[PDB]
Amino acid sequence: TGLSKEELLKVAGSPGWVRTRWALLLLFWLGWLGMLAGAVVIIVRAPRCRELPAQKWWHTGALYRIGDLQAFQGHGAGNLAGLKGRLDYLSSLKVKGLVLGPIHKNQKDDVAQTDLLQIDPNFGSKEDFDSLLQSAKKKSIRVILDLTPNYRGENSWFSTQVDTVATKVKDALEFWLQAGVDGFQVRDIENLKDASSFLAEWQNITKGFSEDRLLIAGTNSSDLQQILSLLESNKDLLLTSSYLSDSGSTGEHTKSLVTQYLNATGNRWCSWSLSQARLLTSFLPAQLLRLYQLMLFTLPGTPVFSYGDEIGLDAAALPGQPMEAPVMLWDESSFPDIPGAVSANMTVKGQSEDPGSLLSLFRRLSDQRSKERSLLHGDFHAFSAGPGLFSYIRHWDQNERFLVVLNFGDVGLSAGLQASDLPASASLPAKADLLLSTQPGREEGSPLELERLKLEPHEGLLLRFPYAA
Amino acid sequence: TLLNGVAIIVGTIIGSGIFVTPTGVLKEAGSPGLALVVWAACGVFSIVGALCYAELGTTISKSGGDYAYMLEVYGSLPAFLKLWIELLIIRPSSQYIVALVFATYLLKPLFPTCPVPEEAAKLVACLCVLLLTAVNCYSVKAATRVQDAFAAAKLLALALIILLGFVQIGKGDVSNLDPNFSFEGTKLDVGNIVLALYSGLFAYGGWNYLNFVTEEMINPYRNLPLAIIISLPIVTLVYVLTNLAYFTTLSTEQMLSSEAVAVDFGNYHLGVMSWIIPVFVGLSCFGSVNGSLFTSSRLFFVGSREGHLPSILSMIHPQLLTPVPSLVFTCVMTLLYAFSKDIFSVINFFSFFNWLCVALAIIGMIWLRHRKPELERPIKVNLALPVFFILACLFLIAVSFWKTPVECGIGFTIILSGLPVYFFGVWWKNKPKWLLQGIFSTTVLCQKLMQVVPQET
Ligand SMILES: CCCCCCCCCCCCCCCCCC(=O)OC[C@H](COP(=O)(O)O)OC(=O)CCCCCCCCCCCCCCCCC
Ligand SMILES: CCCCCCCCCCCCCCCCCC(=O)OC[C@H](COP(=O)(O)O)OC(=O)CCCCCCCCCCCCCCCCC
Ligand SMILES: *[C@@H]1O[C@H](CO)[C@@H](O[C@@H]2O[C@H](CO)[C@@H](O)[C@H](O)[C@H]2NC(C)=O)[C@H](O)[C@H]1NC(C)=O
Ligand SMILES: *[C@@H]1O[C@H](CO)[C@@H](O[C@@H]2O[C@H](CO)[C@@H](O)[C@H](O)[C@H]2NC(C)=O)[C@H](O)[C@H]1NC(C)=O
Ligand SMILES: *[C@@H]1O[C@H](CO)[C@@H](O[C@@H]2O[C@H](CO)[C@@H](O)[C@H](O)[C@H]2NC(C)=O)[C@H](O)[C@H]1NC(C)=O
Ligand SMILES: *[C@@H]1O[C@H](CO)[C@@H](O[C@@H]2O[C@H](CO)[C@@H](O)[C@H](O)[C@H]2NC(C)=O)[C@H](O)[C@H]1NC(C)=O
Ligand SMILES: N[C@@]1(C(=O)O)C[C@@H]2CC[C@H]1C2
Repeated sequence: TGLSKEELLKVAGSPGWVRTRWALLLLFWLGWLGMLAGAVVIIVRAPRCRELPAQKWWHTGALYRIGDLQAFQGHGAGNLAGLKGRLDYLSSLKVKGLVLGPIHKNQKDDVAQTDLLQIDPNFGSKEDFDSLLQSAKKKSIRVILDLTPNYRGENSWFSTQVDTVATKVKDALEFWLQAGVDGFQVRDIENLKDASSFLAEWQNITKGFSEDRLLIAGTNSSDLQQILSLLESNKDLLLTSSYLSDSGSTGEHTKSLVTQYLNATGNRWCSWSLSQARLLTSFLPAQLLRLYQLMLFTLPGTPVFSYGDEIGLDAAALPGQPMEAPVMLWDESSFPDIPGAVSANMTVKGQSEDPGSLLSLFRRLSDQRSKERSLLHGDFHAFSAGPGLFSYIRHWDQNERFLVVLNFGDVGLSAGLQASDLPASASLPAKADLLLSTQPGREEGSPLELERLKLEPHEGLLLRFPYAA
Repeated sequence: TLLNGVAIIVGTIIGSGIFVTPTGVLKEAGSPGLALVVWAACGVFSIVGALCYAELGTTISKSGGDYAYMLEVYGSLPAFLKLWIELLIIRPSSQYIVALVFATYLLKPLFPTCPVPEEAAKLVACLCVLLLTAVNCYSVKAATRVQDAFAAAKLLALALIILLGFVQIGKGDVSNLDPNFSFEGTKLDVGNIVLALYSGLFAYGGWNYLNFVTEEMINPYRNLPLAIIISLPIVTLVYVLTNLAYFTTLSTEQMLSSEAVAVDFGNYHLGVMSWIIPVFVGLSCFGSVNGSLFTSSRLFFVGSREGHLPSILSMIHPQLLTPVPSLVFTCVMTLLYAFSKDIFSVINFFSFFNWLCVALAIIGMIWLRHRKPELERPIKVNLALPVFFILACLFLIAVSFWKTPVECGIGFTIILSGLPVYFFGVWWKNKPKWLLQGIFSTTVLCQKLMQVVPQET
């Protein structure tokens, strides 16, 4: 033992070692408060947390317009009970709603013999319909009814007197919300007399029963001033149009479409879709379908899709078919009219396995859409880029920022990304990670470099870069 | 009898690993269905382990567990090797992590949805420690009572989360998430599965270095392993039922995202939410750092009396005894882990060398059954039941070479630096006589510095 003992120690340690052990201990507690109040400074100098902006259910994912039930399932199971079996597919797409209908009773073109309370027995009963709601709400897939009255003829709103047409719709809002539907959709309100007046009543009826219930209105318009007139007194109204239906195919023009639609509304919640009922393929060539999709999933708003827009359902590539309502192509036995007219890379079941297929692009975005707190409710800032580019940044406070670069031109271009106006929170690094690319043939994960960034003809990029300063 | 014997067995465990790990096992297993299997494999694997230290503790039974048993089998540089590891890898990093979770459960309720700045969650983990040794450097009769209140607040927060989780199924949306999505998937079986187990076994730590004391107080002689099968799955049951309270009320994305899983469960249920969930868990983590400083005194008395650990360590103050130079050396080596980066980089760094040292004592237990029988073992275990432990245990070590050798590499640097000072420590030829004056000069300098006298001799 190297011990100096206990009784012999008390003689050696006393003299002036009482003071310098009383004073050595005081430097501890003055060194503790210099670490106590040195940690109160950093928590006060630390900025804030931005509060979450009270999202409803239609803010957190896409929608899925299902127009014609007899063509969605097919022949034999075109009914409401057959719809109850497809929900395990729609949840794989992670849609948060279904625009369902119209399923009410329309004889043909009669104001007198069209009822909005009673469904058509081509489909089923309310007991089929009550089972459909309760089965879907187990999976948290909400159901929105389509209440366009004359859904079989020329004029959808019955060109004769209009208040009784409105009085049916005034009363059917009250009835079906008792049944448990979570919103409504009327369409073609360019054929409505004084259209912007009846919606604000129907908005107030829908808000007059709850506040998790929405209303969607359709139109065939593409003019900006025609749209904003319908959104004058209304603010919590979703409005699908054909504002993006014009082809353009140039990035500086599509940038002029979107940013003016945001600047006119300010910052309100949009609903990005090309058309009110039609598919994406009706307006686009097949090499742009992987390119509008990503843009639809990244722009601030609720993307609304029609059925078959995830598998690239074109009606023109399959003759002997109604353009208005196509035939869903689940597998090879989905088109019983002509044998052998369907290839293998053209079906749900065939594209459910390829990691490069167009349906595989859809589940990768609809995953990242309703999970990234940037993409849900982030602020939006597009900035200048090359001649055929549409480039923008979605960012919430300190979450994972994003960056989308799009190539609407058929020339292999470079980035040329200069920010020069983005705020202090949205300043860009030089190296930036990749998440995916539209055209295959990239290293999905390799941190790309923005000044050394080139593109292929018609290829879009979803980069992401973390919060830093 | 044993009904008071089970409760102190449960008291050693269920510290603060349960308030970290459900974001760690959920991160490395995908599904919440498979992540609950990990909490079932850890409960079984601790039954096998603690039942061997029930046996191995009662054969030799000198004092100072896991090191005297290392001594009585090896008794050389391997005994000093395990004292070198546990003083510099296991026991400091087992205390910095619990000190870090105390900091994040004060600052996360203040924000409430941002990442807490790392440079301000470290300087609260130091005040959780540097204040808490200064309690323990003062009187133990205060320090044992303060800890006695910190097993109530721990067990009250656990029992709250169960009934707050059980009613959520009963109120509405029974099995509201019910996900088993990566039950067939996200299982690399040599990668992400094992690092789920390094973390899932962190929440069960403590079955080894404290379970010795239960036996001699009730004098059950051989009735202790009857308690160890009754006690430990009941603890495993508690770790199951909190994960069900996390999975049903929260989602699989909120748990991946948050540093704090408990406060998201606290926000969902009520609006008080600042007197309950951070308070009753900020008192849980504040006791396990306190409960890890009583045991640091008991270890240096064992190491110094054999010749290791220079005698400045393990010396008591006269008035109000509290081994000052012991407790200073614990907190200094704990604060040097404030140069770390992230928690789960340290839990993977803790649990490598932890399950190495536990595997060495049981191999030493089983080589003491090949050679040297008739030592009057009072507990009969099966011939392959500790072997069933060891081949399961050595699996976890060797698969952590293919996965992250950046931590196992530098950890072998610090244990091959203990050898150098072994040969200068106890192998050394005492010839030069300047240092034998220099050691005596330094020892009287620190005793005059801290007012400590040797152990009663
Ligand atoms: C950090 C905490 C400070 C407060 C507590 C004071 C503790 C002082 C010692 C700290 C280290 C204690 C463990 C030492 C390792 C075990 C050795 C052993 O068991 O010996 C028994 C042996 C027997 O002691 P006895 O039983 O009392 O006779 O004690 C010694 O030999 C003391 C030897 C001290 C030096 C150890 C070797 C150091 C070599 C490298 C020196 C580098 C110095 C820095 C260079 C400049 C940098 C700027
Ligand atoms: C990042 C670092 C910042 C935070 C830590 C700063 C370092 C301070 C020391 C480490 C932590 C101290 C914990 C506080 C302990 C005091 C508790 C207490 O109140 O007890 C009353 C205790 C007894 O009171 P007394 O009746 O006055 O003796 O007071 C003391 O004995 C003095 C304690 C202060 C010691 C601090 C400095 C220690 C000097 C170490 C010199 C080692 C040189 C030789 C070995 C070197 C090997 C390399
Ligand atoms: C419903 O919209 C109207 C204006 O479009 C708002 O004001 C109501 O106007 C009608 C006139 O047709 C009155 O009969 C109502 O009494 C008015 N409502 C009042 C005074 O609360 C009205 O604010 C909207 N409803 C809600 C709930 O905001
Ligand atoms: C919406 O579709 C109609 C159908 O072609 C467009 O044309 C209008 O058709 C109705 C009767 O079918 C006429 O009374 C209108 O005069 C037509 N419009 C024009 C401008 O001639 C209609 O233009 C479309 N709406 C928009 C905004 O383009
Ligand atoms: C579009 O946003 C810009 C701000 O970025 C604003 O446009 C300004 O409009 C006024 C009046 O037309 C001009 O005097 C300014 O020079 C414009 N500024 C810029 C930068 O263009 C305005 O907020 C939005 N435009 C409109 C018509 O509301
Ligand atoms: C399924 O994939 C094959 C291979 O990519 C497609 O075959 C090519 O299609 C392009 C455009 O349709 C033609 O220009 C090529 O000549 C085709 N190659 C061969 C070898 O035939 C096929 O078209 C895809 N299926 C569909 C429906 O587009
Ligand atoms: N064994 C521990 C306890 O609670 O006692 C210590 C570290 C933190 C949690 C578990 C590991």
